[PDB]
Order: sequence, then C-alpha cells, then structure tokens
Amino acid sequence: GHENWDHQLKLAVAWNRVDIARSEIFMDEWQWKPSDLHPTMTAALISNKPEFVKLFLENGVQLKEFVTWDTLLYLY
Amino acid sequence: QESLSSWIPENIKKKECVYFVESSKLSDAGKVVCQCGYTHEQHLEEATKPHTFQGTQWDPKKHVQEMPTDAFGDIVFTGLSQKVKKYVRVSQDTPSSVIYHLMTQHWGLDVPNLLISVTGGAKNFNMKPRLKSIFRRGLVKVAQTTGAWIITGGSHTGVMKQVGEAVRDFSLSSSYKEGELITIGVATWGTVHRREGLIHPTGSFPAEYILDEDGQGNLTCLDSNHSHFILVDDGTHGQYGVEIPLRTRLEKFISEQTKERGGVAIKIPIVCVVLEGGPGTLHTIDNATTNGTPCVVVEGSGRVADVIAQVANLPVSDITISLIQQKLSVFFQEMFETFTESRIVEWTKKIQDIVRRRQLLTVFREGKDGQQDVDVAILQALLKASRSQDHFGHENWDHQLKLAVAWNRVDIARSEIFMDEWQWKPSDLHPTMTAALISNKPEFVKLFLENGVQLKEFVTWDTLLYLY
Amino acid sequence: GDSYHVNARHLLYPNCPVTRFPVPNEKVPWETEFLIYDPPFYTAERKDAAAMDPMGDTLEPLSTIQYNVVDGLRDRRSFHGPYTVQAGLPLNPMGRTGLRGRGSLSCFGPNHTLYPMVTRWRRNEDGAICRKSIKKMLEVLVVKLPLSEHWALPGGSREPGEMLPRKLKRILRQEHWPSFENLLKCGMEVYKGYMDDPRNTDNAWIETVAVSVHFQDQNDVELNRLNSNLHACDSGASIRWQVVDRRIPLYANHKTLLQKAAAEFGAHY
Ligand SMILES: Nc1c2nc(Br)n3c2nc[n+]1[C@@H]1O[C@H](COP(=O)(O)OP(=O)(O)OC[C@H]2O[C@@H]3[C@H](O)[C@@H]2O)[C@@H](O)[C@H]1O
Repeated sequence: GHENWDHQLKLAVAWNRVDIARSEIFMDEWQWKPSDLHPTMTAALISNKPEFVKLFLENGVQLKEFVTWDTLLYLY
Repeated sequence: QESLSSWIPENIKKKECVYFVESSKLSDAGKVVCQCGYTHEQHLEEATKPHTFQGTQWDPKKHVQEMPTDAFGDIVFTGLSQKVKKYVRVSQDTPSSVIYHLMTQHWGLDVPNLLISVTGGAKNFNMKPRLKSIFRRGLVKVAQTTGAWIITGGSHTGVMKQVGEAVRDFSLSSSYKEGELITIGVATWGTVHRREGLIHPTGSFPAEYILDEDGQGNLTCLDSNHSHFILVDDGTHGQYGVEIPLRTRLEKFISEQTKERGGVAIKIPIVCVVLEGGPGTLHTIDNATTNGTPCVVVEGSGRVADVIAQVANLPVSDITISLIQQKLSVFFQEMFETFTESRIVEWTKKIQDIVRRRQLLTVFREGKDGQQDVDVAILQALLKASRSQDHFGHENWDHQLKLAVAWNRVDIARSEIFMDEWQWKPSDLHPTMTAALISNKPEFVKLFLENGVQLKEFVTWDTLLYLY
Repeated sequence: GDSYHVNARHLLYPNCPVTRFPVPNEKVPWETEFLIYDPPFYTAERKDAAAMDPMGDTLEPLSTIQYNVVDGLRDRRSFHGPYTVQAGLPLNPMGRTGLRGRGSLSCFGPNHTLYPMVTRWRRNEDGAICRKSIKKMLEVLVVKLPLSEHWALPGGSREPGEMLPRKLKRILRQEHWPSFENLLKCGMEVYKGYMDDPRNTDNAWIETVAVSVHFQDQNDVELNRLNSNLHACDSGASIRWQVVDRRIPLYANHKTLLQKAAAEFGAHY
C-alpha cells in the first residue's frame, strides 16, 4: 500500500523543517486525497507549528470538514 | 437561473439509441452489449419492439435519434473545492452559434480577446522542473493579462492535468480577478466514470460529483480545475474522439466573430500551443497549419514536439524518410518498435508539409535563444502570423496596432510595431487614439503623444461630440 | 551487472557463525583460473543423521550414490544439465560460492523443491479490471508464517513428488480438499531450474519448478472452492491475497519469480 508516502510525511513533520517536505514529498507522484492528510495535521496543530498548517491549508485540507466533535474533544 | 433552466432543454438536443442489436465481442464483465450497451440488455430507453425488421449492421445516424437533454446544470467536486462549475451535455452535431449563444448569454461570459487552444499527449508523462515553472507562469500570465479563453480536453490525464495545475497555482495566488481565468473543457459523454449521478432532468443544479483516480476502466474521470464543461454525445459508450470534429468547428466559428470596443473593431485571433503529443496531436497541428492558425511547439519533454523542434531548422528537401524514421526510433523507442513501415511515409509527408509553412510554426527554444518568456513568445508568434497575411495597402500595420491596443499590454507595441519600417503619418494614428482615450489607458496615450500626434490638430468638433 | 548468483556469494552464511571466501566477479566461474581459492569445508551439525544425505563428510567412501540420475528416494538429477563431479563431490553449475561442504541443504547436487503461484485479476467495485497507465493489475495469494518476517509464496520442499502440494499446504490449506486442489494444480509452467539462495554451497544448490495456476473470471467458478478450501491456520500466522508491485514486500529471491511471472500475462512493474 501507500504507507510509505505517509511515513515520509510523519518523519518530515517530526523534524521541524518544512522545506524538505515542500521540496520532494509534495512535488510530484502521490495523488493523495486530502482526508488522508488529516491525522498529521492534528499533530502540526498541537505542537505549535504554523508553517505546516499553512502548507496543508495551501495543499487543500478543508477546515470545515476537518474539525468534528470527537477531534474537538481530542484537541481540548 | 430558472429562465436558463427553461431555455436549455428547448434548444439543445442529445442523441440516444433506440434499436438493440447484440455485439459479437463481449465486453469485460459487461458481456451484454447491444452495439452501444449503455445500461441495459438493450441499448435503448424505448419499448422492446421488433421495429418491423431486424436491421443488422446498425447504421449510426440511421439508428440513433435526437431528444431533449437532461444532464445540464452546475457541478461541484465532493471535498476538493467549494466553487461551482457549470456543465452541459450537447449532441454530436449542433450549430456552433447555439453553443456560442449559450456561453455568452446565459452562462455569463463576455467576448474573449484571444482564443488559446492547448493540445498535447493524453498519456501521462513527466517534464523538467524549470521548463515546467516557466510554462505555468507564462501561460497563466498571458491568459490573465489578455482575458482569453482556454479551451482543452476535459480529462484528468496528460497535458490537461498540467493546465489544471497552472490554473490551480493562479487560484492559490488569487491576487485579483479570479473570473479572468476561465477554462472550458470539451469531452465525450461516454467516457465519464460517474456519469450516472449527473443524469437528472429539469435541472440538477447542485450536482455532487465524486472522483476516484485509478479506480476506473478504460473510461476516465473529469479534471477538477477546469471551470466550464461541454460534454458532446454520440450515444456510444465505448469510443474515443467524438469531441474532435466539434472542437474545430466551434473554434473556427468563434474565430470570425468581431469584438468591437470604442472606435476600433477586430476579429478574434486563435493560437494553439502544443506539448508532447501523439499521432492525433500531429494531425491536429497539420489541420491547424492548413487553415492558417499559428502554432507554438515547446522544445523538450516531448515525443512529437521534439521531433518537430529538431527537424524544423533543416530545409524541406533535406528531410528524408530514413532520417525521420531514425529520429522516430530514438524518441519513441517502444511504439517505434510497434510502428509499421507504411505509416512513416505518411508521417514524413505530414512533417514536410508542416515545416514547409515556415511562418505559421514557431518552436520554443527554451533557454537557448529568444527565450525571454512564454507570453512574449506567443504574442510574437501571433503578431508574426498576422504580419505574414496577404494585404492590399498598409492595412496590416494598422491592424497589428488595433490588436495590440485591444490587449492591454503596451510593451509589445513598443517593441516591434513602432521600432522600424512603417513610415506612418501621425493622422493615420488618429482613430485608435480615441479608443485609447475612451477605455482609460493612459500609457498608450503617453506613447502616442511621444510618437508625434498633435493634440491641437486631433481634437475637433465632431470628435468632441463623439467623446462626449 | 553480470547475472551471477550474488545471494549465494553473500558473506555470513545463515544460522552458522562462519564466513566464506571472497569471490569477486572475475573469480566466480569454474573455467577461469583462480589459484588462491581456499573455500572452507563446512557442513551443518544436523546434516549427519537420517533422510538427509550422509555425504557431509564424503572423503570417506560413504559417497556412493548415483550422480546426475535418480538414486532411489533422492532424484539427484539437475534440471539444467549434467553437472561436473570432482573427487566424488558435485560442483555448482553457475560458479564458485566460496563455501565447501553440504551446508544446510538436504543432499548434494540440486535439491528439488516446488513453488506454485496462483494469479487472478483485480476488479473494482463494479467488477471491471483495474489499471495502471498501460498494463493491468494482478493479485496473488501469499502466506506469512509467524517466524519469518517475510511474506512468501506457498511452496515447500519437494521431498515427495505429488504430496509436495500437500506438504506445502498441510498447515495451510486442508487435508482432504488439499488432494482436490492438487488435482487442479496441473497448470502452466514458467521457469524451472537453478534458483539463487543464501543457503547455497559449492556442492548443494536449489532447483525448482514454477507452475502458474490462473483464474481468468473473477465471479463464481473454481475460486469459490479455493476460498471454500480455507482451513487457513494450523501452524501459520496469516494468509491472504495481495496486489502485485515491484515494491511488493516478499522473500528476496521470490520476486525474481514474479518478474518472470508477470511477463506471461502482461502486467506492470
Ligand atoms: N482527448 C483525447 C483522449 N482521451 C483519451 Br482517454 N485518449 C485520448 N486520445 C485523444 N484525445 C485528444 O486527441 C489529442 C491527440 O491525442 P494523442 O494522439 O496524443 O494520443 P495518444 O497519446 O497517442 O493516445 C492516448 C490514449 O488515450 C486516449 C486515446 O484514445 C489513446 O488510447 C489529445 O491532445 C486530446 O485532445
């Protein structure tokens, strides 16, 4: 399956630097749905990393569909 | 919107089959196919009738019939974007004036100043990053500053995806006038993956369309970044290329219409920019150069493009069949093995007829020489193509000026129209100036005042009544 | 890169704390002169017992079996050709391995085993064949044992001939229905002969048969019986279908079989 392109993103968000994930992870050849971008975004929301939030908002996650009830309990 | 909803099924027709003749070759998992096999055992939406005879080998126009169309409306992509995209279903043969009336009147589109028709390879491919960035920035720049329509295939694969990503980059920028970049896509009604959700008569005004890439058969999905959709229908599910006889007719009907603003009036110019391509792309290039439409071919990242980019500089008699086959083998390298020796004579004949028109074709030459930008290259190619036209008198150097003032940009008219070799009297500069005075373009006024029009002699009584 | 048995030339022979002689690409074939070749003589401790060959210390005259011929219960004859014999010891037909002795294999020469592969198409939600860019998709039924950390084809050692279908599938498939699937196991062949392995010495190597049973239709047929023959786990962890890809997580040499298998149908890679 496509767990590898998810795992590279979790690695690049674990490191603080964002230019690496911009340069090669989001450049080409994944064809991902934005829903699968959801669980790392939560981590990027928790650890106060606004640049990754800006990158994911640019790449197409909808904030209306993302924030639901149970994830609001998890964020609080 | 309700007037549009009344207007569309009264004017537009669609095709549908009425006669069920079973096919010899059973399709993959859809073995019952009645020579179109749309969705039943019988390729029909009519009563199962003997129809007084069993006509074998069902003649296409003699079998199918036209009816009112139901698939029209507005569409949204489920979870990718929140904007709305208009879309409609038309038949294979409609008068193009009906489609133009639908586009300008009811959909709410003004007359375009330029018509760009991008064509390329439908098969997916990859390209160099710097040329990709230059191509995206240049195409977005020219279509933004001109106010031009972009017409393409409405599919998710190939060059249409790259044009969609360029439009998506501009919508990511989104500085001003998002409605300036409109892009229409013309696709076959049969080869749409989730087309059953679209069919709802009397108006499917919010229509949710889901897409799943790689979860489909030979039929493909629509692109998401396109803004308008025209889906032509023959009534045949398993076929490619029904949109090709309609696209040339629609573009050629648009290219006689006259957009008149102020005093001046022009005819809308049409240019096509081509990428990697295939055999149909080469046939499209030849069909365009026969009519007189200029072409811009980008060097690099292409099979058919980089054939023409290499062979263009050599003279026409120096092109030989063995040279063409040798360059074909190094660029294709798999299809070249599958290609016959009887098609390569047709290909070298078509390439010789294409390169024989030296004026209408322009090669990109990315990076090396003349590579200032894509937009100035497209504009220079279009102005050279209008210069090469036959003319009685000096109407051509006037017509290039009316074109360059119709587009807002002034550097093009400064760079080549006023550079050399016209020797014009300033009085003949008079009627375009009025237009440049009306549409609030101060830069053209400054240019004409620099180039020598006298304001004391220009402003007279009748032109003062005209300006008021 | 020359097509050599680089997985056998691999240093540090498995499950034995011994190293082998360095054999570079010039040194590999038996024809070329290599004077300093000193392969250590090593055999496993459990290779002196029963069923398996007593030729682990074959300097003695206990080496008396028939070579490149079926010597009784052990059909010691190569699929590739008549192997050369030196001092009553067979040599590897593909080249030097840098390790002398019997190793962990059963007998000298080749050790005949079987790997069958079952292939089917991949359908969508509607039931039509899914596609990559040009080619189509294939699915194969693979099994993971709880102590391998590697998915593998369901093929075992062919110490019996026709019961090696059942010997591969005794813990996996069935007992009664396994003979029924062994009746259906007569399909099409892909590749027979030498196969790369880390358990290969200069004297013992692995030769295999690669039969390919295929399912064309993905509806109701023999497949319902193959899914109905599921008595999946007796001493195995998991067993399931899997979509083909180059990045398929599998045993190391077994992908070399699938690269020969997908050519027989036209899939992607
Ligand atoms: N719109 C399409 C189109 N959509 C699909 Br899914 N196909 C298409 N082929 C042609 N066109 C139009 O025709 C023009 C020329 O296409 P070309 O000659 O470069 O196509 P090749 O790369 O040789 O074939 C690609 C495969 O995809 C199929 C084809 O049937 C074929 O099986 C395109 O710009 C486009 O506007």
